[PDB]
Amino acid sequence: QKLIANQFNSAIGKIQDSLSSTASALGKLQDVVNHNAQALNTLVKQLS
Amino acid sequence: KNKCVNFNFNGLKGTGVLTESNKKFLPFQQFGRDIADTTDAVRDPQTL
Amino acid sequence: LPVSMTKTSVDCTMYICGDSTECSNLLLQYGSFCTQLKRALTGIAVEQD
Ligand SMILES: *[C@@H]1O[C@H](CO)[C@@H](O)[C@H](O)[C@H]1NC(C)=O
Repeated sequence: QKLIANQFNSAIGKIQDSLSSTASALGKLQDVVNHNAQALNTLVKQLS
Repeated sequence: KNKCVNFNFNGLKGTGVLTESNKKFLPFQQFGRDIADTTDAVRDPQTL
Repeated sequence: LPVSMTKTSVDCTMYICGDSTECSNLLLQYGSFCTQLKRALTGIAVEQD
């Protein structure tokens, strides 16, 4: 039990550290916002 | 000023609110543009 | 995993004609292009919710 608990805690710490260090980890979620913003900008640009 | 009015500025027709500008045009500039070729600012031909 | 988009609404008359009243009058002549686009956008917003 103690070993499993320690492993779980260490894994959660590694997860938070990886999330903090890796700025591109959430790229899949930034992608939708990027598409929406770019589509809106392109629609605006079409007026010119 | 500070009222929605139909303006005919130097041949430019439109509707909007005229307010004092806080952006410093260079002396040679006399007409501003926003994104999508939208007129954002203009200088008075009679008072500059 | 993404779960929703940005709920976007478009005022087509302002986009197409802006402040031009004559253009807006002429735009009425095209039919229900406004209504279908607005309905699709509203459906997408309720979709995200
Ligand atoms: C415009 O003309 C009027 C009448 O000649 C004059 O009083 C006024 O000073 C002029 N304004 C400019 C900016 O030249």
